[PDB]
Amino acid sequence: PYRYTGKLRPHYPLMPTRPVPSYIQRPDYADHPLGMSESEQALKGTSQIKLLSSEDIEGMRLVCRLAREVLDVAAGMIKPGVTTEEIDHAVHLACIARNCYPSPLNYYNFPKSCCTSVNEVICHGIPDRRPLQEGDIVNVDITLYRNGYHGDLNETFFVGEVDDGARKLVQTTYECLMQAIDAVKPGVRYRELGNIIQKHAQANGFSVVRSYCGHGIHKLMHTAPNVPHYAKNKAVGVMKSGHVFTIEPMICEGGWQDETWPDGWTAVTRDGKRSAQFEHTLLVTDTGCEILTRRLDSARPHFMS
Ligand SMILES: CO[C@@H]1C(=O)CC[C@@](C)(O)[C@@]1(O)[C@@]1(C)O[C@@H]1CC=C(C)C
Ligand SMILES: [Co+2]
Ligand SMILES: [Co+2]
Ligand SMILES: [Co+2]
Ligand SMILES: [K+]
Repeated sequence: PYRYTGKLRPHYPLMPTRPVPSYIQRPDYADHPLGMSESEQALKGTSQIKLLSSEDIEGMRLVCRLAREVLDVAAGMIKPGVTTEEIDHAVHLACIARNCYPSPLNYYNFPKSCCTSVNEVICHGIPDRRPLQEGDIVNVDITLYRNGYHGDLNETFFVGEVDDGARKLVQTTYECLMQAIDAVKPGVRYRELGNIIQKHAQANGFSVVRSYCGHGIHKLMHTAPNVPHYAKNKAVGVMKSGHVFTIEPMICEGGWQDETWPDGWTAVTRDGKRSAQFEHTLLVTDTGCEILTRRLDSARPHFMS
């Protein structure tokens, strides 16, 4: 019998799977019975990092801007009483309204159109019938697919008033991300970002999840490079102009250890304490990076409003 690590439980049944009208272009895994991607299988095992063409950069700018618009739709719905399923429904419609496919939907049979990660959920939480509670923290992770390209971002949000521990965890996590982004430029080793993130997390009494990493993204949802967020990692590769990847630190109040729910997706702290995450998709430029998933109409993430 599965022993839950914290207070959270899945709230079933799920509403029937939401359809995407056929005029929306679909990634290859959308119609695979196990949600496997033939294009991913063909590239599996590569450590070759794509140098994006100008056409690819235009494709990544567009899908990442639309992904930010969809996260912003989700951010507007965060309040006590709203279920994660209701947020996912709004996200699904917002994706379709922008002629995008919701990348998570049927990815290895993932059942929903975004990931909603409350409290002790590290990542990949499945939207369900649980209403958000005053005091919760919730990550919404949006991945969209447009014209052959995926874009990926996430923010952690407060549900009503939260305690000082929630404030410190979310603020430190956001700082970890911005300190890592600020280091991105040609010639920096991908393994260096984890030293920066862990140094800031540890300084604030938090741990860094080891089982999940930032990743290459463009024609595949994940590919080279692998970008760990913890110190002294063995990530292979050196940043060059035209590289596109995510940085998405998952930081925990307690220990770093994770386990998975019987659903096969929900990653939780083994100790049941809270975890927060922020994510941007980055394009390395000749001298810095472009934050493809940046908020355009505000300097700050939603939790600071
Ligand atoms: C590199 O992996 C990724 C990782 O470590 C960070 C967290 C995820 C969710 O992005 C990841 O786990 C993905 C890409 O494998 C997961 C499949 C994606 C969805 C939306 C279900
Ligand atoms: Co993501
Ligand atoms: Co990601
Ligand atoms: Co995969
Ligand atoms: K969380």
